[PDB]
Amino acid sequence: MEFLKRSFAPLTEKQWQEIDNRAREIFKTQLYGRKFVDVEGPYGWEYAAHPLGEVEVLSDENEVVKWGLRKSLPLIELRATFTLDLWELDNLERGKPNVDLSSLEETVRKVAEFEDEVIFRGCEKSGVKGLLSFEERKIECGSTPKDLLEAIVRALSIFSKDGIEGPYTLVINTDRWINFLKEEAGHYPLEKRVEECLRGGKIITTPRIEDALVVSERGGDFKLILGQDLSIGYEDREKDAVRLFITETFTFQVVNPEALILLK
Amino acid sequence: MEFLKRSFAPLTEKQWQEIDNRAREIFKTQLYGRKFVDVEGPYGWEYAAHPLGEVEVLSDENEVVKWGLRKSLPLIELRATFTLDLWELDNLERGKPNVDLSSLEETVRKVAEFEDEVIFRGCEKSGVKGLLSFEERKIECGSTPKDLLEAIVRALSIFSKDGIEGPYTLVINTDRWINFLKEEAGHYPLEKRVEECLRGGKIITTPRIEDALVVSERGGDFKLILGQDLSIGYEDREKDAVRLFITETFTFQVVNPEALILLK
Amino acid sequence: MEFLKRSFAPLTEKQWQEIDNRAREIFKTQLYGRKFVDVEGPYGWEYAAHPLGEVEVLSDENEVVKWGLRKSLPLIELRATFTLDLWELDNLERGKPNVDLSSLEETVRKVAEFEDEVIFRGCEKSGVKGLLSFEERKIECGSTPKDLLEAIVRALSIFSKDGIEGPYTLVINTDRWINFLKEEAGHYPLEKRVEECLRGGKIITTPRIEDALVVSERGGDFKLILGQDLSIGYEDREKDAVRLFITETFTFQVVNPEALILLK
Amino acid sequence: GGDLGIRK
Amino acid sequence: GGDLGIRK
Amino acid sequence: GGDLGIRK
Repeated sequence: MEFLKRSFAPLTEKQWQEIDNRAREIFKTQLYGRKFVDVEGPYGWEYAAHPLGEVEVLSDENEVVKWGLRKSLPLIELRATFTLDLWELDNLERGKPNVDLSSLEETVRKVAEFEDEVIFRGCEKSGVKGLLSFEERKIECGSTPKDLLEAIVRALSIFSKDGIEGPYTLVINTDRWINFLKEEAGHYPLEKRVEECLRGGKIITTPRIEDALVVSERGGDFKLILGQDLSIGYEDREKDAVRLFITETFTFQVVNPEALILLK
Repeated sequence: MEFLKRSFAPLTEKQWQEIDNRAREIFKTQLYGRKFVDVEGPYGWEYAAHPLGEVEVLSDENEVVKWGLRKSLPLIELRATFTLDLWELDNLERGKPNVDLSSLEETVRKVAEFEDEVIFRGCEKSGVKGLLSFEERKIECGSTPKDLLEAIVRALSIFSKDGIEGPYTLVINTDRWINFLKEEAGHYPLEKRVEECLRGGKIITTPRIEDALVVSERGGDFKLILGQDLSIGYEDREKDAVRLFITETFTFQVVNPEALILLK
Repeated sequence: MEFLKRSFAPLTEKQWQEIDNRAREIFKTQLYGRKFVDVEGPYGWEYAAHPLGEVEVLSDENEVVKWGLRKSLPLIELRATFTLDLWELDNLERGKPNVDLSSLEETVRKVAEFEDEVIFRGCEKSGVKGLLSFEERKIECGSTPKDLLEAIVRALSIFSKDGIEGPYTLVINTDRWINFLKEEAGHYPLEKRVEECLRGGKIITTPRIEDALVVSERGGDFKLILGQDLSIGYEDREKDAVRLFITETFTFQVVNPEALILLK
Repeated sequence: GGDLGIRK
Repeated sequence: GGDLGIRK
Repeated sequence: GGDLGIRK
């Protein structure tokens, strides 16, 4: 992609792809959002808003040519700059296996946190209603192993009456899961009992929510809409360092909320 | 196009295309906007906004993940309903050459008026700056034939210094032109002297503006952006009449204003 | 061309050629000089002077090996730098149709003004005698339409006796022409009467001279001698802007002055 | 079908 | 070129 | 490459 003016950064082949791979590794396990919603293939660097498919009436019956606006859903562009030490990446070429690019590791994670935030609670400013804002899809849950199983099956039953069925997934706070794993200490693995009561579903632990969440990955209920996917580009050179960045273009919508169940 | 639920209207072949042709005839000569701006082929009934290609910064330097929104330019949907007498269109089949569809003629013109309004002054509500709002491109003009010629040639010279050159066109109030044709009564045709001082350009008389306007139709300076082009559909049946309508989906932007010159 | 170090500017394909096209559009209508003199195809970035073809005697008859220097006519290099906002041309890629490059528009025009100056009055410093400095080829002209026609035909007659004949052209002050077009207001087009009395010649209005000028474009009388033609290159990057420039290499000579007639 | 088809 | 290419 | 290419 030509605009990330990467060709102009003072970096070798090895260097560029060493930076890329590091960020790819982190994004893969830290974009908790994408682990269970679906992504809508990159629409292009210039895609500006995703159509919502409604009109905004703006006329009296006093006017003959009645009319309105088409509701769209503008995409966020984000740009997280960071600096890397040149005379250090140079070291990659000298042989050095691990080069010090913690400057990048953090920036990546912060971008990751950003996106999840939008998937999970949304920017009111951008018009996207987050996952957790769907109050009508909240049910109460205990704190025993047994209380969780109960929740699951009651959930599977709310789905059953909406027709909603995919493979089912448990999104769950990392620490909360450590806690359920306390009382279920070697009688029989909680992992498998949850996966069973989910009918062959999977379980995603995450530090992006504080409670729990249940969805069906049957697909097409949680669109993350990509314009230009997460890329790395070059901004400038600060004497003895390089300023790269991390751009993305996106938005999000919960289409069929009935594929969603929130917890306590 | 399936959505204008035309197949469900109680109308014959002859009938439908008789309605269509009538409206086509009027729109062709009454869409004064399109006579000189260019159109960007139908982007589709669901196109919701045309990208403007800018960001809307929305973050402090306090945030690490800086970000904003992508400026787009939402399209207007319009819908002008009207009624036609059934037991009269039936008459088309009995043989009647001219069927009474003045109900439609007016509706068409009103939709026409609408679009021109947006091309010429815009809806502030929709985000489109009309043609006449470009104050910086206004120059003073007299009222003699000689004063007009003068205006033209001075205009052609402002273009010349911006590099702007196509064929040149004179948009002009219908009555104002009748008045210039008063003093230039058979010495030598004003038509040809204006067309000459425009360098082989053309002249469009119109009741959509009160003064005058000069543009180059070199193209790509005045985008009328179509989503679903002007179509006719069917809404419902009111006992002994039919309610059809006229939909469109569009927006407009003046790209290179330097191809534009306003008058007195 | 390798030296304009364009490959080193942080600019995309779309970006570079969008800059180029803007400049090309303006140069085309603002290099009034070239509209009627001929150009001698690019001699090369290193061409240093165009031979004049004379000797400069520099020896007494006291010396046996008599000798002199060869009169040449050194070329001007010009270099007009200007700045463009990077994070704004970046916007071209986001979709933006018109990108704000007025910084360039002006710089172009100033380079244009420069060249015309040398064609019309010359730099004494560089050794080039401008067009208007040829006093012997000046004749008096009135201010009526009739007085102009008169001038023309008398001019065509001074040519006729020097054997000078091409198509004939009228170079003329822009405002002066508006003034002759005052009294000739719709009796019969001045345009065509001048073009007729010029025997099918053309008329160039221009804000580069204050009076008028008549030449024959038969060719080879007014050499603009190009070394490296008008090009755009890259100088440097100022934090958040780019400094490009406009170079040219040229000189000028009026070969056969009898193809030239100056006015009042 | 539908549409109308004007565009100059 | 560029990009990064993640999407699950 | 470079250049600009005007000449009448």
